[PDB]
Amino acid sequence: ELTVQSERAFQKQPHIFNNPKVKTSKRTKRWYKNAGLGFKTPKTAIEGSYIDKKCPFTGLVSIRGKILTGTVVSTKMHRTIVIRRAYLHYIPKYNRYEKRHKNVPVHVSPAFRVQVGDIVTVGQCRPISKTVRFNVVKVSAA
Amino acid sequence: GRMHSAGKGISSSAIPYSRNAPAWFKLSSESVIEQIVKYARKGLTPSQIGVLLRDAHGVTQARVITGNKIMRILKSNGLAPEIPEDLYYLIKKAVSVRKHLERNRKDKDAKFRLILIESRIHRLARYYRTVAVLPPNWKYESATASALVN
Amino acid sequence: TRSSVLADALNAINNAEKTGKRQVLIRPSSKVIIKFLQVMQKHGYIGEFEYIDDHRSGKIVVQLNGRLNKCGVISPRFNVKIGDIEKWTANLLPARQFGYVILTTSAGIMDHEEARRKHVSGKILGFVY
Amino acid sequence: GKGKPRGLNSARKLRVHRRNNRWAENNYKKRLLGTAFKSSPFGGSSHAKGIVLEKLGIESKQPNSAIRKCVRVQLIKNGKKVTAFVPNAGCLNFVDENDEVLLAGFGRKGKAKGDIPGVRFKVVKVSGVSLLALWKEKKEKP
Amino acid sequence: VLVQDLLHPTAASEARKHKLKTLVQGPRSYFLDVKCPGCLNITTVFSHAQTAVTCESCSTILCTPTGGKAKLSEGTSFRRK
RNA sequence: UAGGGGAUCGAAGAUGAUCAGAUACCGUCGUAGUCUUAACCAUAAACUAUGCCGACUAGGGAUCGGGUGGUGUUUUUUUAAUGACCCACUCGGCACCUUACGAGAAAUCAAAGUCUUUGGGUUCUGGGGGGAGUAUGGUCGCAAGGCUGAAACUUAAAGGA
Repeated sequence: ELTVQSERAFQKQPHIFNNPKVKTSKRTKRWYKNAGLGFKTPKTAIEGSYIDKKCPFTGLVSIRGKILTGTVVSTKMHRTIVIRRAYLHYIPKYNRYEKRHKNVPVHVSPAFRVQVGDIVTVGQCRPISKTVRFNVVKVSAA
Repeated sequence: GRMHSAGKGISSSAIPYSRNAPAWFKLSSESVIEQIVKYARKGLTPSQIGVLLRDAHGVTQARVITGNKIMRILKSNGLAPEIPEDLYYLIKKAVSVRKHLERNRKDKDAKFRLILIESRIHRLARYYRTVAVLPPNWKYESATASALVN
Repeated sequence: TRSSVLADALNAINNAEKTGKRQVLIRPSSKVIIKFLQVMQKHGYIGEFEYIDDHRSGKIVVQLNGRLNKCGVISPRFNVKIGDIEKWTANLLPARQFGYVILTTSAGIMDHEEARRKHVSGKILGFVY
Repeated sequence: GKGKPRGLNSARKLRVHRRNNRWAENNYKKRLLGTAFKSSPFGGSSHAKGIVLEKLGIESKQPNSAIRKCVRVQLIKNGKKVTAFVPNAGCLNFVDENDEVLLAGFGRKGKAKGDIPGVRFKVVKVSGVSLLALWKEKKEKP
Repeated sequence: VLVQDLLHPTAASEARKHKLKTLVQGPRSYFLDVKCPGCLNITTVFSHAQTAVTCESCSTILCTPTGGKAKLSEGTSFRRK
């Protein structure tokens, strides 16, 4: 990767123009944005060459509704990952909780370089796959 | 009550209360630093250092006399040893036992005791995982101990 | 181990007092406990009690009256909501009057009748009578 | 420190170690296999229709002698072949062979009553008109 | 006994009771400033050796280690401290 | 199961005794096994036939392990030193006596106590007697066998003190 065309199919962030007739300086564009909801829009976003539509910041996916975390469990997917949310639950009878967990499928951009272990905030997109819904938004390494 | 048998032993030291000085001792703090760092290359182990320090010179513990705890000091000076010392006697015991199991496969007592011991180690090796003092992954490997020391 | 502290000392205090020891010694000192007694005392159930330090987790003498009837530690430390204590008193207090159930909030390592005048509740460690 | 886990997170291990226990207690045995539908005559019931065969004679169990009155039946269902028991008099007479009879329990569950052995039912009606009457003479039979 | 100050008891009852219960714990072992006869030197030895230490350099011997307390040689003033 | 060991006991097997019979009791020999290495099996009256955590009630006198104090008992060596010892105290045992305020069907029980004044925490189990821990399936084992576990039928008692 890193090399950008790689996906035969060429790539661009749609509606972008540059102007081989007209003085060109800077040659390239970009389009970026700022999620929002108290975030910080990092600088490997307005710098990073890569494409990815499913990018929060460099593309056409909104973020609305959950805000949530947790602990990464596995990463082995070409731009996507997995989270746990070890949680607690209060049985009304023995008056006591249990350690329960659900795993979570989520997209992710090259702007972040997550290994396993890291604490991680995420959003909640329209739907983005078969399972898949949230989009990482902020990593929390060592 | 010792973690492996039917045995409820009691016996340590009744560090004495005084934090500061012995007073009756009047030599310097720098003085013993020098002394330990003197000792180390020679061929030390922090455990022993104190013993030797105690039995001969002023000291009472490094601890009073300085604001550190031997090791800390060797570590500043770079003499810590690649291993956390208490470990480097356990692994040792491994080699020294396993070897004995293999002159006399017709010995159970010994066998068990070996395991027991493989385990002291894994647990103590899980801790000197956790806290940044064994490069992660370290795992102990039965057979790799004889060019790790001789 | 010693897996829990408050407990251990408390039990010995309902096993001093039964026999008529006028007092106690108890080992591992906490804040928790210092606070615990300071509640008990205000309410007329022990006196004085003469921390002792030894630079360690430390020892505490508790001079007697011969009043104490009984002060078990509860002990997960459950949770509790305000209007719920109204279930406890009558499942572990002889009366009502009296004799304090006792709990841990935020202020407060402080009983329930004072709790009304504060209107607060969290977790419920021991209880006296 | 009695034999059970007690602290806070000891929901998980409780909702199991009652759900195991319950087993043995006989009742919760009937209600999970529940027996009631497969085994036994009425299955998941209370009453039923049957039609008589012979008029069998069953003597006594013994602290007793007592030669009582029983009838085999054919139900109008599993078909079992059952016996059953008659009250009052001779009562026998009023159950004239291959007639329609209405059977019910014996208030004991399963089990087996008083001085009778493998016997577990009573004859309530005949033809459907009482027995109770076709012995206090409030009706008669076709 | 229905009662007693366990704060301060007798001095008795401590001397005998075990190091780790006199309330505040404190050691029994203690140190012992030794003139071998030849030299004036003065080495600071410990009551429970574990080591025999040599005296200063004279190469002399001193005090053997046993169960608990050294057995010190003949010459030695062994003033305590 | 396969090697080593194979003194003594000693099912099995043989015996002589006793006896109406005696394939048993009694006696003398006796493979196998008892013993060990390495591997299986997982049952027992595996027994306090009493789940563990805890917290609280009523007296004692012993003992093992610690610890504290007593110008405490000897040790004598010069005084100490320790050490054994005595006693005082305690914490942790392994039990025991005595009461019964309580509990119980009782016998008995400092726990089987704090339970119709019914509720501190939670895991297993049983619901008449047999049929039968069998028949079946399912499974662990090389096998012996284990764990799982019916029903039809029969019966007014079987049982505890």
